[PDB]
Amino acid sequence: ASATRVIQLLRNWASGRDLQAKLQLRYQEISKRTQPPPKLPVGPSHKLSNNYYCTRDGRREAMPPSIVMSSQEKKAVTPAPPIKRWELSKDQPYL
Amino acid sequence: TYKFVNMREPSMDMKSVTDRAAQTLLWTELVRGLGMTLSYLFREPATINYPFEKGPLSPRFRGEHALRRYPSGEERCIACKLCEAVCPAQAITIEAEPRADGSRRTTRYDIDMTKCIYCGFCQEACPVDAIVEGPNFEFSTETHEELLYNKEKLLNNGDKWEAEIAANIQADYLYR
Amino acid sequence: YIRPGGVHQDLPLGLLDDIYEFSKNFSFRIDELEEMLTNNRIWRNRTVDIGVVTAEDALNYGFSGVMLRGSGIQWDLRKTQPYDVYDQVEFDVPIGSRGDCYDRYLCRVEEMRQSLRIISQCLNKMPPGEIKVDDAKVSPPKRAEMKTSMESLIHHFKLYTEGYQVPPGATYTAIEAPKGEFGVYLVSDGSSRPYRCKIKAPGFAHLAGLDKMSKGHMLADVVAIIGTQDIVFGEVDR
Amino acid sequence: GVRTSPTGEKVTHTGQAYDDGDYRRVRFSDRQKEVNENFAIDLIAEQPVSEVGSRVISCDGGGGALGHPRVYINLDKETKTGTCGYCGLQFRQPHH
Amino acid sequence: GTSVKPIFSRDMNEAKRRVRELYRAWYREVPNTVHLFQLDISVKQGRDKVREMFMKNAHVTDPRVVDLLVIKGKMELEETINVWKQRTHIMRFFHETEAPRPTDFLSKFYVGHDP
Amino acid sequence: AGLLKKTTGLVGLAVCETPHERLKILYTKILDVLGQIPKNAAYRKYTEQITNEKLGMVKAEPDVKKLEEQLQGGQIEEVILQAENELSLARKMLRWKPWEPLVEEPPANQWKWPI
Amino acid sequence: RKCDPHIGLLHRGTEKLIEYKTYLQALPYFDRLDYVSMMCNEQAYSLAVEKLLNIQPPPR
Amino acid sequence: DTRPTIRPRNDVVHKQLSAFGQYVAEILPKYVQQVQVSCFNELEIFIHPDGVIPVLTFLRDHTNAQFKSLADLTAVDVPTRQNRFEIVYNLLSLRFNSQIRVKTYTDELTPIESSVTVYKAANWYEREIWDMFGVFFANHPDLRRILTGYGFEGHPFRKDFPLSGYVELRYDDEVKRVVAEPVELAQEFRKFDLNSPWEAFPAYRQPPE
Amino acid sequence: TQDTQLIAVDEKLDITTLTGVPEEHIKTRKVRIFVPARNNMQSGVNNTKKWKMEFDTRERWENPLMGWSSTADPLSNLVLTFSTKEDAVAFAEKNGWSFDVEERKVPKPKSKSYGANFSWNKRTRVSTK
Amino acid sequence: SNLIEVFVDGQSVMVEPGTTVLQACEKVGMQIPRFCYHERLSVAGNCRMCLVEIEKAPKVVAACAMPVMKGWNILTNSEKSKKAREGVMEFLLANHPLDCPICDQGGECDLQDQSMMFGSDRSRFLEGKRAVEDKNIGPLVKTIMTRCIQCTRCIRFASEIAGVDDLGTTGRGNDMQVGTYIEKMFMSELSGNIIDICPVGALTSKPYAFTARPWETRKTESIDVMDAVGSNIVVSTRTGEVMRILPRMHEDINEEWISDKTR
Ligand code: SF4
Ligand code: SF4
Ligand code: SF4
Ligand code: SF4
Ligand code: FES
Ligand SMILES: [K+]
Ligand SMILES: [Zn+2]
Repeated sequence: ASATRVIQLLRNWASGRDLQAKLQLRYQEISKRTQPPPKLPVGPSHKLSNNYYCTRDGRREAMPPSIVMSSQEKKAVTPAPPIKRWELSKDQPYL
Repeated sequence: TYKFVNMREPSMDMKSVTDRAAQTLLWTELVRGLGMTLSYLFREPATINYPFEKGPLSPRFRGEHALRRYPSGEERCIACKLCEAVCPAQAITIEAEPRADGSRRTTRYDIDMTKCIYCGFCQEACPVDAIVEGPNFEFSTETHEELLYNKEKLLNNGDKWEAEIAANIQADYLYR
Repeated sequence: YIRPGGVHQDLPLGLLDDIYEFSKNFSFRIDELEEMLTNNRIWRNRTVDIGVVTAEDALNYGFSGVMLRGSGIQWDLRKTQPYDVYDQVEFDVPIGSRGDCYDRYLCRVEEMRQSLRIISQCLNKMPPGEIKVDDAKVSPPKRAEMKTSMESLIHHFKLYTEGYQVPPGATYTAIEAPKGEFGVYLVSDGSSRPYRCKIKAPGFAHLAGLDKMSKGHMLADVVAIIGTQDIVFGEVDR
Repeated sequence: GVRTSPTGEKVTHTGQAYDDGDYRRVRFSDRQKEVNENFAIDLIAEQPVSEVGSRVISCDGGGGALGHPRVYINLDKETKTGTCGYCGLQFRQPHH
Repeated sequence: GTSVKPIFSRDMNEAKRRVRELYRAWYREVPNTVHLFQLDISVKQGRDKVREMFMKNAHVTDPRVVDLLVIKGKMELEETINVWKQRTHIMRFFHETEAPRPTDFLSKFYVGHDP
Repeated sequence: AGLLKKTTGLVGLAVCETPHERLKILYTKILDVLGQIPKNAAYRKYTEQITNEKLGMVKAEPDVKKLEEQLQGGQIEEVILQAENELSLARKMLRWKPWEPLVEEPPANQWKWPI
Repeated sequence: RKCDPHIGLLHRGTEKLIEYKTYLQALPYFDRLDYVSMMCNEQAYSLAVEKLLNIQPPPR
Repeated sequence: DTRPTIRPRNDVVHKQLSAFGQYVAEILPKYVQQVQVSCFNELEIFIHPDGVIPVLTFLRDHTNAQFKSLADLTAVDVPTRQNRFEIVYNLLSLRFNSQIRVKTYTDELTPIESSVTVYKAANWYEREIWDMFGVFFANHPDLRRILTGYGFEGHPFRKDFPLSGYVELRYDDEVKRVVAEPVELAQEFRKFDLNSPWEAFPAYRQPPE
Repeated sequence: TQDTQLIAVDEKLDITTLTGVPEEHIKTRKVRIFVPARNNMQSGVNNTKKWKMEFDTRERWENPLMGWSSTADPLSNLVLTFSTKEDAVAFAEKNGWSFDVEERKVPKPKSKSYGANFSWNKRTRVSTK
Repeated sequence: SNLIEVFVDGQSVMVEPGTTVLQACEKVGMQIPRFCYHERLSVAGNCRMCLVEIEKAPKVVAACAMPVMKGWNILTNSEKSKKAREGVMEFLLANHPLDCPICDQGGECDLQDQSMMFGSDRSRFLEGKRAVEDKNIGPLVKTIMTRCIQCTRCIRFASEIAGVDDLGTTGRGNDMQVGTYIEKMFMSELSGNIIDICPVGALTSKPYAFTARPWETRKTESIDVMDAVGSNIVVSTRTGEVMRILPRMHEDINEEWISDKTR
């Protein structure tokens, strides 16, 4: 941090990069280990009115698989439209 | 959005080929490798001294288990058997009995410490916060029998590790 | 930590700041990796054209993750079929030509950077809300609710004796695992236990092609092949 | 409060103590018997019997959320004294 | 119903013929495994050992089930020649460590209440 | 069209300098193999519907890029590969013969979940 | 010339014991599946189970 | 949709993939017995255990399908069925970013044509099934034990097989080698009868037999 | 229609050689086949609808240590779930396990009348609600 | 013949004259949620969980006491019936003491199972609860009367089957204590079955009290031997020992009840 200026300009030159800008280990940049007490939020069903679980029951909304054809001019349809080609990322195309 | 990782071509002008010939004939990218680790050599190490200081942990840490008790000293366990049902490796084996006073708590509580997986389901399963995992992790042994815990050993740890358990659960009961 | 219906515990206060601290310094470390590794002739020479699979052989072999992207296939589960919240995020998929292991090495490294932007947007755009679903039948209620309201106690009791009962079905859901495409084919009996859950281990398909990507090369390169085949015994051996 | 068994060991709160003829006592020899010195059976009695003037009392167990699920125990059986089934604390109305 | 799909073999004659060829192959392979595995058994006891597990399953009629059986024997012979199995795997077949069990009704009675 | 593509972007399949007439010759052959398929089969009822049109855009547009943006089959260096296996697929079902009705309904209630 | 790998040297009956543990108890297996990455496996198992449950997680 | 707990449905994919459902039915009526689309927007193509190679080759090379990149093949071992094993293929379409599932039925003595010709990815998935389930795959270059131990006897994921199996191993000094003995557990695997005796979700109720 | 050497074989299906059961668990392991009777605690019925493949009990001995009930029979926690009883037996002899079947105890009809509780000279006059 | 035709949410079902809805929808494989009706015990219709609404009927009908007639297509999964089941349950749930970890019915409780299927996910009860003095009617059954749901299943089982009147429901209002007023003891030779009849942990076996939990018992079937009847019993064992003797179902010999001696 500790390390004097002479060691610093050696490590900056040998690496060629300014390592003192950010270190691979933390001296004082962290959250204080103990934290002030929190207050957790609430959700979409912590109400007392019109929250009947019957009209929210995702388990009961699942119907059985829908029949299509049973062993017991029409167009040609693809399972999904062909995937459009992606573009060369505008950030940096090559590398 | 896709980004190429190798499509660059080397220019064939005299400057670039001079760079390439200079790169290989007298090694430079390899010397750059030397320079990088040399800077790493003249850098502080990140190696702590055990057991003089150890890596940081969190109040949610799950380690060696320990039953607890009420401020009265009365045990918290009520032998509701929730922990055994959820225990994914079936390391919990408990037997209840109508205790003579009438509180009717558990007779047996054996944690198979070498079968447990420290998943933390046991503590969240308990409705009275009876079974918790203490922040201890240096409880190794030389015997298999030592690892197989029991009600007495669990109670002893709760009597031993009590400052941490009370404080950690005090820093966490709002979270969970 | 990740459970059906969300994350069981909340984010501790100040956790995301340390994520920001590490992420800010993480990129600097990855350049140090590249500086030592990218242009090193010995590494490159030991990893260029050593082990190579073509587009159709790789894709027919059930390859995924880095290898399809390394071979040049424009496929990635996060972009093509964005699951969870991956639709609302910006990144790129580091694919490359040739298909040898050096580009696969380059594919992983650029994934590091293209990952780092995702966390940068994630902790910049962390929304406020509950950590788990508001459905007590699948999500155990809060501890305070358990010790106060009975239906919390009953639901937690039943959630921790047998748990929720998954309706019958059979879905193979796969995600862009860090090493490949990890999937689970889970059939549900209609009770509180899975009838059968088959794991699509990405390395299992990857190691199946070990013959194809180790054909002709010298013996010393096989360990490199598994190095770029990225086989962890945990999932290939199931 | 724990007594010593005739063999030389102690007795757990459950009432466990190996007989002399039992061969399993060898596990304890050259070692010691782990028994919690405090016993929950006698550690519930020194709590003073609470005197609360109400028909029904909810016993949270101390610490509010850091306790046990509240139980609205009843105080009308004069001969008996009400007790929380989780804590064991003995709640009684004074003289009713 | 009744009509079935033969595994590899339809008739019992050529089903037992493949058993015979497996029967031929293993008797040619009994001594070499003992030699290469640095084993502690003789060629003889292996031969009737091979014989006798041809016999524990000699009372089955279905051509399909025996045809899965013969490839299973093939499924063991190639592991032995390719030294894939270790010593501990083929002396497991030569059951040695396990204690002999009671055979007569009285010996079963004396040891325990296990029918 | 324009300058020839140095690399299609995928290893293995390589750029072919004659993309138009080559995609043409595949897409007349699949018409040819579509000649001897009975009309009652649904294979013909969809193949002639699709292959006639993606024959058409080949002759309609003589540029590589402009027909690519309507093919939606990536570059044409892989759709000729794609046409190849389609030409392969046409021949495969010639001897598969799937136009007949299925063999039999499943044994009892073989399907259906839960049990 | 031959590259047939001998595997199973780690094999555990993961799917078999998954068949006997409940879904909540089934979760820790995936954390243990890939011994290089832990948490991203939970994403796969969780995403499957919620899909069958017809339940979506909150945006948080 | 004011309800944020339910999984949001996706109708367009449902009908579109269902539209692809009868497509694969009409051109291949010889093979498909049943086409199913679930509430989770996935198709299951129920096929007879006779034309595995063609119907997979059909999905692999069709210009309107190109359903390839075999994900995995696995059985279910449904015991109360006259064909216990149910070999199930999974394919991941690249061009149309969709998933397909083709499932057969198969008894323990009815081989499956080796799908390695269609998907030579499947060279390893079936080897696991060969030993771990027991159903043998016909005309296949090599079907060895790839998951269980050497010389192991049985079929572990068969529903009749116990968790602990039949053998247990230890090191025995007189033989100076590891030996296998009949399995005897230190702790018995405590089973848990836990299914609710009350009626579950009424949607999938089995009709009165 | 399915010409793959479709040839009649009428011997009873016996896969006993390949399932993996040892020579003693194939014969000595007598297996019961009943429907789980409804648990009298619960009025719910949704467990009596299937069949099982429950086995008989073997020795449950207390281990020398803390009290594990160590067991040596592998076929203990392997109850099956079956739709009917003919497939149940069909499972029984393919692996060669002796069966012991039991007919489902379908409840007898439950003809009840609320008005019957309030009568004139009928004993069913109920004085408790 | 004289049988009349009705439907149950679609499918047509043939029913006896005088058929109640409970014994109408069970023909197709439905159990209407109930808490006060037993098959071989007289109708109560008090728990109000059997409630189901049909179309063209403005008001929900008590299913266990509803004589069905022609053209009654019971809308079992109708939302109003679903609302009725939810509200009625949470009304039972309100004054129930939070004793699930300390009640033996945990894991085999009718209240718990129903509240997981036809139940809400959180409570709207913000007031104080109700408590009842515990009784003691024999050192063979434990009576935690605070957990009672006032289903009156106990008083009917005693008066009609046991042939005794040591059980009753005293009070007026919410209180409605069920017990004996004057202290007594259940002397019935068939008193043990009242443990099986109670849907909640109000009545529980004293010898078994806190010895095992339901989800670990490996039930097995055998018969009584104390009596020559050979009453069919379910023997609940755990880790190599017998916990409880439960009565099996055999109808014409022992129905679902066993003697106190064999329990
Ligand atoms: S942490 Fe250990 S003791 Fe607790 S539930 Fe998990 S496996 Fe069981
Ligand atoms: S530790 Fe907790 S969960 Fe386990 S039995 Fe005791 S009270 Fe119940
Ligand atoms: S009777 Fe049921 S709801 Fe009441 S405490 Fe007991 S288990 Fe819980
Ligand atoms: S004590 Fe039991 S049987 Fe009697 S009314 Fe209460 S809940 Fe019903
Ligand atoms: S059963 Fe209909 S009200 Fe109790
Ligand atoms: K009861
Ligand atoms: Zn209390």
